[PDB]
Order: sequence, then C-alpha cells, then structure tokens
Amino acid sequence: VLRSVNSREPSQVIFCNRSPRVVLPVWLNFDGEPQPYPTLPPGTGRRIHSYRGHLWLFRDAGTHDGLLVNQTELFVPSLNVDGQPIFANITLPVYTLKERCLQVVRSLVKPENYRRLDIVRSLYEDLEDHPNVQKDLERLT
Amino acid sequence: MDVFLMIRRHKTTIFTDAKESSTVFELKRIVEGILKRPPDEQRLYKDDQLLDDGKTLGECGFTSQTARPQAPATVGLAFRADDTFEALCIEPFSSPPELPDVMK
Amino acid sequence: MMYVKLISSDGHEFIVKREHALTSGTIKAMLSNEVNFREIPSHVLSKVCMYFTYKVRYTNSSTEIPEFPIAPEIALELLMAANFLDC
Ligand SMILES: CC(=O)N[C@H](C(=O)N1C[C@H](O)[C@@H](F)[C@H]1C(=O)NCc1ccc(-c2scnc2C)cc1)C(C)(C)C
Repeated sequence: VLRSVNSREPSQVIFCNRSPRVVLPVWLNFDGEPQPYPTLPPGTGRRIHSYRGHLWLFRDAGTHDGLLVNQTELFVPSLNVDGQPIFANITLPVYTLKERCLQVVRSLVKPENYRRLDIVRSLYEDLEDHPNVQKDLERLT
Repeated sequence: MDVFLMIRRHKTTIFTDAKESSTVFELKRIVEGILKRPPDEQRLYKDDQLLDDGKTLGECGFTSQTARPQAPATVGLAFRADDTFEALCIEPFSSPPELPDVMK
Repeated sequence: MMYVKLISSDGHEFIVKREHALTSGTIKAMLSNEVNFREIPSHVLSKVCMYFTYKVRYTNSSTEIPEFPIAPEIALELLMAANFLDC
C-alpha cells in the first residue's frame, strides 16, 4: 500500500537536517521496502535528486527514533515551480516525556540489562520495543 | 521575547514566563496574584543580587536564550515579615540516587 | 491566570499554570487545586514541570525544536513518573 510511484518525473529536493540527530533518510521503493540512504549530520543539508510521487521518511540513524519532515511523517516530492527545489525540513518531534525518557534510558543501558532495571515489567517491554521503520509502516497503514 | 522562569523561595517554586521587556515590579505583581503578597513585601534576586523594580528582566540578564522553557532561569524571592525582610533562602531540590550499575 | 499546586514527596511545592498541568491525564483526574505526589521527589517533579512548559511552547510551532534534556541520574525515576502521569 505505502510505496513510491514509478513516475520517472524528476523532482529536485533539499534535505535539511534541523535536528541535533544524525538523520537516516529512508526511501520507500516500488514494492514498499524501505531503502536507507546516506546519513546527514546535525544542522547539515544535501541537494538530492528524487521524483514526483516518491515517499520518504526520516529517522535518527543511530537509534531509529522517529523524526518529522515538514511537520509530518512522510515527505512526497512535488512538481518544481520555476526550477526551484522543494524543501524537506527535518526536525525533532515533541516526544512525550515517556518516549524521551525511554530514548535516554536506552542510550545508557545495554539491551541485555533492561530486565535488571527496577521498574514494572511493562516498562521493560516498552524499552525492548524500540523504534523501527517496519513497525511504523504497519502503523501508518 | 518570552523568558521562562522559576520563581523560588524556601520550598515554593512558581513556573511562569514573562517578557524580556517587562519589569521586576511587573514580576512582583505576578507573584502577588499567586502568593497573595503585595510588591512592597517582596524582594526579587538574581543569585544574591537584589533586583530594582524599574529594570527590565532583560537588563537583569533574563534573556530569551538563557531563560528557556526546558531550562528556566531562577528568580529568588524573599518576603517581609512585620518590619524586616527574611534573608534569601532557597531549599535545594532532592538529590538523585547513585546510577545503577547497568547505567555505567 | 489559573494555577495549580503540585507537591513533591519531599514537600517542594510547584506552582504551574492549570493548562500546563492538564498535559497529564492523571493530574486532570486528581484535580477533577493541589495534588500531592508521594512517590515523586522534587528533582523529578521539577523536570516534569519543565517538560510541561517545553511541550506547550513547542507543540504546533515551526521554530526549530530543541532537544528536551534529561540527565542520566534522573532518567530512570523520570521514566517511572512519566509512565504514572501518562505524559
Ligand atoms: C527513476 C527512479 O525512480 N530512480 C530511482 C532513483 O533514482 N531514486 C529514488 C529516490 O527518488 C531517490 F533516492 C533517487 C535517487 O536514488 N537519487 C540519488 C540519491 C543519492 C544520494 C542521496 C542522498 S540522501 C542523503 N545524502 C545523499 C547524498 C539522495 C538521492 C532508483 C533508485 C530506482 C534508481
């Protein structure tokens, strides 16, 4: 269902990383498989060639935490007006305090040791259930 | 520009925001609305420095880029009891425990 | 402006805008103007209040969003508080 369209109509795009994370751009190919592309360091930009109807999403390259692009989950390049590229502004979401705490706890505790933490079982489960693109694609469908 | 503050006295902490251009006296009116004490019974501080009523929060160094929503700047507060003002007393927050082994 | 008082296990009294406290469905239920938290110490509850300020300020805003900072030493206790408060 969620897949790029094979339009062959070029669309030039600027990926702008306005987050403090290393960004992994992910292209959804014609069968809907996620294809990872080169990462963007924090604060950096890249002018890239894409196509109309193509679907992109953006993740923290290290943790796969979710990021937003133009304030939403998916970015689809559109028709260029007057030869101008489309801007893909990549930003942190306002994570819930809970998800933000899970991020920090995950970065400090090796996964073998989640169970050793003195917290209710359901928080072990929340930590183990770390962000992943597959899961989100199932969600977004 | 908004500045984000914690106004602190003893074991009391008010979270609020104000304009950089607003005055110390105007902050006292804010505290008055919350703690029911008028400006003449209030002293505001930045650290140990007593703040002048007529000055802006900006002039007293509370700026949009230092007094942030996720890291607000602290304004000290003292009340007059009868004739004289109590000393500035701010109770520290509790201490975090030691990091568990598995977080080192 | 309407304010509510949130009281930490160690007696610190945090006074925040009512609107901000209602970020938490748990707090909304404890109110529906003071709530005592017997398990949340001040070094955790202060951060919770900072988060309310942060969330209200940066929700539906296009000004670049900074990272919400959480020191390692408080992260575990903040997690538990966040989970209790559903925020
Ligand atoms: C006609 C077509 O659809 N071609 C595809 C294509 O050219 N694509 C798919 C996406 O729309 C876009 F990725 C484009 C493409 O692969 N462009 C090359 C490209 C190279 C590096 C980068 C990035 S991302 C972060 N840094 C860089 C340098 C982005 C795009 C492909 C993969 C079948 C050859």
